[PDB]
Amino acid sequence: PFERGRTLAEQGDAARGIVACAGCHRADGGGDEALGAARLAGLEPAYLATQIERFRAGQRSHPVMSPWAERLTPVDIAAVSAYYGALAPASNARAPSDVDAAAGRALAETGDWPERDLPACVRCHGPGGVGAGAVFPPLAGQPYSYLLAQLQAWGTGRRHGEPMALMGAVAGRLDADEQRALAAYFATRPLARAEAASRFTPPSRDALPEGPLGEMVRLGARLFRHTNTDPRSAPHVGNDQTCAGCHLDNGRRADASPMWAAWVAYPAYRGKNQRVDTMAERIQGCFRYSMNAQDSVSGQVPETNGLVLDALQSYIFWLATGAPTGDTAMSGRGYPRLQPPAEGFDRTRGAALYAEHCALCHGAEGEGLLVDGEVVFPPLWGPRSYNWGAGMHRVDTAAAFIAANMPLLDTVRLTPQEAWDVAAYINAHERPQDPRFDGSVERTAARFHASPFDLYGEPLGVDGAVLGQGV
Amino acid sequence: PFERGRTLAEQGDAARGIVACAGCHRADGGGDEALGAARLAGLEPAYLATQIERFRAGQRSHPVMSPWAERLTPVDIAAVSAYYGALAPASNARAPSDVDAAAGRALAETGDWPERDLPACVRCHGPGGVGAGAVFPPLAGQPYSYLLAQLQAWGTGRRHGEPMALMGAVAGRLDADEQRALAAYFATRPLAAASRFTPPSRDALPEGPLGEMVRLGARLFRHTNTDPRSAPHVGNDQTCAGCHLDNGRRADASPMWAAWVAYPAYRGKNQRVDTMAERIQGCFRYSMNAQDSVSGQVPETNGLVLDALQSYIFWLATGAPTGDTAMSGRGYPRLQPPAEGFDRTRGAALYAEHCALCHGAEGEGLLVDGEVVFPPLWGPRSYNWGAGMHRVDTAAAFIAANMPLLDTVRLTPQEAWDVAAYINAHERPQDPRFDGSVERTAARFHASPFDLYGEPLGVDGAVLGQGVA
Ligand code: HEC
Ligand code: HEC
Ligand code: HEC
Ligand code: HEC
Ligand code: HEC
Ligand code: HEC
Ligand code: HEC
Ligand code: HEC
Ligand SMILES: [Cl-]
Ligand SMILES: [Cl-]
Ligand SMILES: [Cl-]
Ligand SMILES: [Cl-]
Ligand SMILES: [Cl-]
Ligand SMILES: [Cl-]
Ligand SMILES: [Cl-]
Ligand SMILES: [Cl-]
Ligand SMILES: [Cl-]
Ligand SMILES: [Cl-]
Ligand SMILES: [Cl-]
Repeated sequence: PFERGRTLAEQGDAARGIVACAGCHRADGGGDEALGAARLAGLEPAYLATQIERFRAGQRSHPVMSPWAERLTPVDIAAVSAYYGALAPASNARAPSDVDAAAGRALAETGDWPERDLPACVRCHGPGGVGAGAVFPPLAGQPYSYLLAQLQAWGTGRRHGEPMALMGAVAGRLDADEQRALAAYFATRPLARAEAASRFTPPSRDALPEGPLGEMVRLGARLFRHTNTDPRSAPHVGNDQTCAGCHLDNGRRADASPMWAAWVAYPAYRGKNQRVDTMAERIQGCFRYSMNAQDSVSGQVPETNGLVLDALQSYIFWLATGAPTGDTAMSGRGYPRLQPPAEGFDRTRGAALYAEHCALCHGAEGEGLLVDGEVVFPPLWGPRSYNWGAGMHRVDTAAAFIAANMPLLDTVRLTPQEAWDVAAYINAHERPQDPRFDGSVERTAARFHASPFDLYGEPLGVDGAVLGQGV
Repeated sequence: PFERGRTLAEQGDAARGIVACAGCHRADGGGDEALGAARLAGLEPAYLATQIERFRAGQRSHPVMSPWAERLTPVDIAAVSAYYGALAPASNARAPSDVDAAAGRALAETGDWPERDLPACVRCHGPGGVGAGAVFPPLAGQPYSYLLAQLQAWGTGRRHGEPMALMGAVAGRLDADEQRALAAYFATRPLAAASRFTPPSRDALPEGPLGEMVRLGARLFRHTNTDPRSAPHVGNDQTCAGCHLDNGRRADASPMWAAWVAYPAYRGKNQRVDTMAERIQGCFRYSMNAQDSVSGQVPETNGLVLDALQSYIFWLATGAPTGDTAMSGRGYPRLQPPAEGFDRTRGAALYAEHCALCHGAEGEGLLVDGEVVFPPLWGPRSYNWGAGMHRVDTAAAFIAANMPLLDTVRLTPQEAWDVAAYINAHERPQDPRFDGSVERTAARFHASPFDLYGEPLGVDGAVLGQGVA
């Protein structure tokens, strides 16, 4: 299959009237700026084949490429897909000198949640745009002309068919200048409104504090976003999660437990441990439960006067600039609470919904996706998810998160009841044991999980075994 | 001695024309409400004698008592003072039923700094008004009639002569209703503004368990050295409230509300970003000298003491905007450095004039039943050599704005510089950063023009920074 692919890429098949693919995509698979021919080298074979079939189906049209896509046989398609997927990545990109690639960095890496509900390109396209599996292709090293053409296509409807209409929604929220900057930005990578709602605005990401405090704010922002991979916090993280995955826009997003609403609210009484909690104590709670620190290398939450807690507290403090001390009800805090359903919650409808609207990113078995060790799509159950003591294991809490925040891009927004059903499906799977586990599921259940929205201990596992055994 | 005093108290002296003192002050020395006769039992003999001489001088006048004071000889005065000071405390006080003693609790125990720059009565008269040495007499158990007459006398000029005219300034700031309430309050105790942030009133505590923590932090702040929870981490005779006046509420006396919103922060003193908890542990390390405490350690950072103090500081800061590092009132007002330097000899004069009355001739301060009334300013029970207050600029900024306690006197900046240099040119507990050499420790941690550690400005010009061993 690599042999048919090679001969089609390098020489074509004169008999069948098929030109060499390298005539336009070049010998290294690196693309061509002048023709707007894509990079093919190293792309996921399933993606290449899907794109050839998109051309054939009319979801994509290009006067140059569509005819070569129609002349392929199915066996030819699979061969060239495997050939280009086996190549070493390569790029023959060259961005224009008249376009400021730095102007795209903001959207590429942090998006625009506040004005456009728009995630960063890298939130789906992987770190630095190297791709995130077969669904989500790389942008890094694709020629400028090719990237800009696709964005122009989706923004006008001359390209469609992708899952959940995701790129139509993205392209629809960009202006022409941003399209050029984003294309130049990703073409030059290496291959390896609150006022009108009366809501708080955190400081711009350019406005860091001066001097050493600013360096710590930056570190706290990176520990928040890369909790599981940074050498300082990783030894205290026992799963494949980051703070940013449940606190969207790196802690800035109203209705996704923004950190600015939390800073001014602690110290506070918390019924979960029957105790008043500082911000540090709270952050250590998150390491204990959402980051599963017991299964970390260190086995422990981070030291309370160490650099990790100091940076995280500095970052959170900074996001809260201007907010009124002691306001425990800032608009945007936490997740919007839902009315509990009169008629319960149905994990079977939930599994249908999850397959429809979530599995694309989070996986058919909740396994999530990691790229070069970074969390792209968090695992939602199993041994690399949050553990049974984490707040997100509750049905009401996760339902409120989901209804307001998932799917990531708001082409779809679930009803409360749909959110309740999907939340009950997700949180009825095993995940790491409660750190408060006593040895007995019933006992641990009666002391720490005695709520109608907590399925720990209920007989909903495999062949009706009780939930709450771990992995 | 005590024997002449007794027979003067119990029988008088027929010959010299002296009636028995117990006829009005009673046998137990507890006073008498009907006569307005004072409690004498347990008062400091120096105070009793000073008062008798006040009558003789005309600084005090009362037609009932003045004649018995003029009939005493110097030997007699010393004798009766000795007898009444050796007696067990006692009181025959009985306050009116038509006067609400709780209306005095506020002024008695927390003052009115914000509107009248007026300290609590116990700030000078000791815990629960039981007295603070010879200068400061007890109010507890004094008859209502007696206390109110004295407060009325000072308010009209029928009593004077007390040091720095302190009680004339105090009584001048009370209305008649408050005078009755305070007298009722102390007779019934046992014998053992605009453009600036406003913290919450002391009645407006939070609901539930946070409120109990805020309460606790307020008392650790006020009683740091005696409370069982914080005392094991305090190695000197200090409290937070002593340098952070009005228990952390007073603008220009490093209020806590301006600090809550300023941390985390880079601090040049340790080259690092410090949380509020880390900042507070530093205060234990230096201002409270935790090294010479029982535990030898500062309080644990997620322990009860730190949690309570941070809850209290948080509460005081209600409403303040996060991240405002320049709230008006923060810290102490910075002084322009003197082109004339600072003169410890000038300073020692001023200290004897305006400070020793309370802080002691030798800076020793005063304690009553373990509570800090007047902090030691040097010696083994003061802040140590790493504490901010040991710096001349910092202490001068505190003094110029806040001492003497009551604003009948306010030093000029140059005076504040001079007194600060005198105070901070005395020995005190060693820097916790001491590395074995005074010269090295001075070069690494005290190389500033406003720091005298290491310089030869001590007793007979000895190098400062040797500690108290
Ligand atoms: C942030 C503004 C961006 C930019 C500049 C791009 N994307 Fe996406 N993208 C997504 C999916 C599912 C696809 C595959 C579509 C299909 O199957 O046909 C894409 C593809 C692209 C391309 C085309 C790449 C190619 O090889 O042709 C380009 C140029 C592109 N994207 C730019 C999904 C998402 C998201 C999921 C919610 C988010 C966010 C983005 N993309 C963000 C961006
Ligand atoms: C020039 C005449 C070309 C020849 C010969 C081939 N391709 Fe091509 N291809 C070309 C252009 C100009 C483009 C961009 C089209 C657009 O919509 O802008 C393409 C695109 C592809 C893609 C999609 C890439 C992606 O990132 O999604 C694939 C998978 C692709 N081409 C495969 C391909 C194969 C297998 C060829 C030989 C059979 C081939 N192309 C020839 C221009 C030209
Ligand atoms: C999902 C698995 C999460 C991950 C990973 C992290 N957090 Fe979290 N956090 C989460 C929820 C569902 C809630 C609210 C409900 C509850 O009772 O737990 C929180 C709350 C916080 C807070 C307090 C917010 C407030 O009171 O307004 C803080 C300060 C917080 N979380 C910090 C935090 C950090 C620093 C994380 C990475 C170490 C982190 N969280 C991960 C869900 C999840
Ligand atoms: C890709 C386009 C996604 C789809 C479709 C859905 N989710 Fe998602 N989710 C996605 C990302 C990138 C993240 C992390 C956010 C970040 O900034 O890094 C998430 C996060 C969650 C979480 C938080 C739990 C955790 O352990 O991190 C939950 C509970 C979650 N998502 C649920 C969820 C459901 C139920 C969906 C279908 C309705 C769904 N997601 C769609 C990316 C995508
Ligand atoms: C009734 C005729 C009395 C006799 C006999 C003595 N004292 Fe007296 N004393 C009396 C009154 C009504 C007052 C209050 C005067 C005022 O200005 O309000 C006093 C006051 C004193 C004081 C001052 C106490 C203080 O707390 O400052 C002292 C020290 C005192 N009296 C001592 C004293 C002695 C030693 C006596 C025997 C020689 C004596 N008093 C007799 C009423 C009467
Ligand atoms: C320090 C600035 C003081 C504050 C604050 C208060 N008082 Fe005071 N008081 C002070 C001194 C130095 C003296 C001694 C007077 C003397 O002649 O030496 C006093 C005395 C009193 C007395 C007289 C007691 C007696 O036995 O005669 C009373 C009744 C008194 N003080 C009341 C009082 C009240 C109610 C205060 C709070 C409002 C208060 N004092 C504060 C110094 C200081
Ligand atoms: C004098 C001997 C002090 C004692 C006892 C305590 N503190 Fe202190 N503190 C003191 C000084 C001179 C300063 C610096 C002020 C300046 O203008 O330079 C401080 C500072 C603090 C701060 C930071 C305030 C801010 O940044 O605005 C806090 C939070 C603080 N101090 C708390 C504190 C506590 C809780 C104490 C009892 C445990 C305490 N201090 C004692 C002087 C003295
Ligand atoms: C009694 C009337 C006082 C006079 C006169 C002076 N001071 Fe004072 N001082 C007094 C009290 C009760 C306190 C503690 C306040 C509290 O609310 O508990 C203080 C505090 C100081 C401090 C803080 C230092 C510390 O180690 O705690 C300093 C540096 C200080 N005072 C200096 C000072 C000087 C220089 C004075 C003469 C100008 C002076 N004080 C007069 C009570 C009294
Ligand atoms: Cl994002
Ligand atoms: Cl990939
Ligand atoms: Cl058009
Ligand atoms: Cl569109
Ligand atoms: Cl940043
Ligand atoms: Cl695991
Ligand atoms: Cl485990
Ligand atoms: Cl009288
Ligand atoms: Cl006071
Ligand atoms: Cl209080
Ligand atoms: Cl108080």
